[PDB]
Amino acid sequence: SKPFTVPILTVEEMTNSRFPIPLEKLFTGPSGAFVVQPQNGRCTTDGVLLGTTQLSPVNICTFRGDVTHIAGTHNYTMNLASQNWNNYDPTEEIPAPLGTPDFVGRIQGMLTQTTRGDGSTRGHKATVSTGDVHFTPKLGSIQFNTDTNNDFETGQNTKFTPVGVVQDAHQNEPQQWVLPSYSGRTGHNVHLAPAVAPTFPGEQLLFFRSTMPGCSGYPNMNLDCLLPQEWVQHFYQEAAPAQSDVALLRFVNPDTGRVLFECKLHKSGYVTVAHTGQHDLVIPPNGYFRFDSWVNQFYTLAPM
Amino acid sequence: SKPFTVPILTVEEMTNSRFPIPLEKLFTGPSGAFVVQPQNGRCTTDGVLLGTTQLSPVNICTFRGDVTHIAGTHNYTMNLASQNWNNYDPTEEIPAPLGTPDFVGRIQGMLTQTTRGDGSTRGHKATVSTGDVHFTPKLGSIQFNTDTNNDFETGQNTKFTPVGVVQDGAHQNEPQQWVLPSYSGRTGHNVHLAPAVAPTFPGEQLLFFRSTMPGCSGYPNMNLDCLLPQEWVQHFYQEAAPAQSDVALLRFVNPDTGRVLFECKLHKSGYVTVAHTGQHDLVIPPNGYFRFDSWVNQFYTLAPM
Ligand SMILES: C[C@@H]1O[C@@H](O[C@@H]2[C@@H](O[C@H]3O[C@H](CO)[C@H](O)[C@H](O)[C@H]3O)[C@@H](O)[C@@H](CO)O[C@@H]2O)[C@@H](O)[C@H](O)[C@@H]1O
Ligand SMILES: C[C@@H]1O[C@@H](O[C@@H]2[C@@H](O[C@H]3O[C@H](CO)[C@H](O)[C@H](O)[C@H]3O)[C@@H](O)[C@@H](CO)O[C@@H]2O)[C@@H](O)[C@H](O)[C@@H]1O
Repeated sequence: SKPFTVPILTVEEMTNSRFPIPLEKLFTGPSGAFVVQPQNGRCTTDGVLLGTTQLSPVNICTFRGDVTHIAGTHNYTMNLASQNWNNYDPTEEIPAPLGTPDFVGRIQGMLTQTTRGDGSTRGHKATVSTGDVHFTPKLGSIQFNTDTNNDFETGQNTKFTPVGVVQDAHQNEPQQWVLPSYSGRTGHNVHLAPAVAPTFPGEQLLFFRSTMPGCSGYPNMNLDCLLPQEWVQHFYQEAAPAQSDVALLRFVNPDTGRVLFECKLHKSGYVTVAHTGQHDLVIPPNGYFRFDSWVNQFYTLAPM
Repeated sequence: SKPFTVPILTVEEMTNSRFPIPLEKLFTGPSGAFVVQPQNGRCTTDGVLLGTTQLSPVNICTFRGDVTHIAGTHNYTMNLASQNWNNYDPTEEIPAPLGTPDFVGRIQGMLTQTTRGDGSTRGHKATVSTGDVHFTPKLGSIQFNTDTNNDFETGQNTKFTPVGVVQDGAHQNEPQQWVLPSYSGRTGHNVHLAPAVAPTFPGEQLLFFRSTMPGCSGYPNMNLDCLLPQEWVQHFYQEAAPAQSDVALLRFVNPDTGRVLFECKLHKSGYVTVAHTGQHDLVIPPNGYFRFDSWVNQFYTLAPM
């Protein structure tokens, strides 16, 4: 039976699975005051993708499709295509197109477009507000606010590349743990990856944390994912069968050979540590995770 | 001795190692008429990174540092930090900071900045022209043209996120993906490059992993070919499997029929060749993937592609 493994990449060598930016650090904190239900970076240890999770680190929070100008505004409606430009299908049993942002906030980036005939191209700063009434990606359309009211053409391939977040009380947006309504006010979310929470006394989620670029105002730029994108890619390929519900990982300093801490990688795809309170883990930059064994549901971790 | 493998990700499931975008297809063509010497997406099969290649798919063509306004213009000088905000050391024997663009062209994206003190933020459209005299990343500084003349502060962490390429003149004449920038500008010559690559077996051509860069203005050449998917770079770096010869034979397989579409040579020094003459967009099943089959000697003749 094929042995389970995690990548030996260090934290700084890996990518956030909820936004296309590098991981910076490990963070643990209490999460009782909210619902932890991200839809990107969701994958089982035996390699089944969940929620809106797809395999590309650079297609996260991107959109593709065609655009139509909204008269008398600087806004454009995008009718979504799939990430490979064929028709988008709302009957596929996912919450939204794969890689759709999984938090409420205003994401700024650029809309770019190519005219098929002559290869002319154009690019404009654009912002999508995932909390607004027009954010209905599951229905196949979303709205952008842009810096132009006339440059974009109809019936031409258009891409949104995310860059960062904006805010207009400080750090009151984005809300990284609030899911958008993928069908807007017209419906409720469907086929979600489940909420996650520690269930063992003294345990907290371990988050893989990045700082999103801010493009305006005073945004909350903290972004926590449950699994590095490289781990999603790894499990997807390996598809190693899980021999219990909990994989024991040791975080190791490869120079000293010493274990810094141990943690539980849950089969359904998230990590817990034995700690209480908010804490930025102190780790050597060469540190990495090592799978050591499958353990039962009642395994007591050495305290972090 | 640890068995060599390549990832089983399909072409469309992988990332270009020369720009932060998905792979779209496989392309082969003659390359005798130019120098194929990209510096990103360069890695040996036993996992040694070469040129400016680093591990992050999202740090390719990104820059980090602090900026200074150039008075009376919309331009800024960036003093480069390393990708983890450490000092960049120009005496390090690499061509340029890891992830530096390895083509001459105008790259458009956004410059973003956070004021440490109060967490105030700002973001502006910006372009870096890697062929310009002020593009000297090996010296630790580059220049951006931006949409602002006053918003960016000094002494604050500033990041450039690449989006696409622009062209300014003859159509599709820029960027020039096979022309390396002069990393030290007019002040010095490029050093410590990953070697130029070329087929050395009769009837062989390089196999390219191809993407289409977003275009942001004008009529750019948006074709971007890399020698290795970023996921292969990551895979070899981790595995560090010893090469048992200079050439690994790969078969590209249709996992449904189990049938081989073509075979190719993955050279130990990190690039792929196929037996074909002429420009050709490979036609492949979307679920097709590469499979390492054996190390072969220097005299192995590939089946025609
Ligand atoms: C906190 C503040 O965020 C950003 O400023 C925006 C404003 O952006 C506009 O004005 C600013 C400064 O006046 C700047 O000229 C920018 O190019 C321009 O778009 C504006 O959107 C208001 C809304 O009324 O919100 C903020 O004040 C940023 O530019 C600043 O540097 C600063 O971080
Ligand atoms: C081929 C052309 O490329 C882009 O236009 C640019 C120009 O961009 C400027 O003008 C356009 C109006 O066409 C637009 O207002 C844009 O915001 C502005 O920056 C300009 O850079 C010239 C240089 O002289 O080159 C191109 O004409 C694109 O916007 C067009 O749609 C078209 O594809």
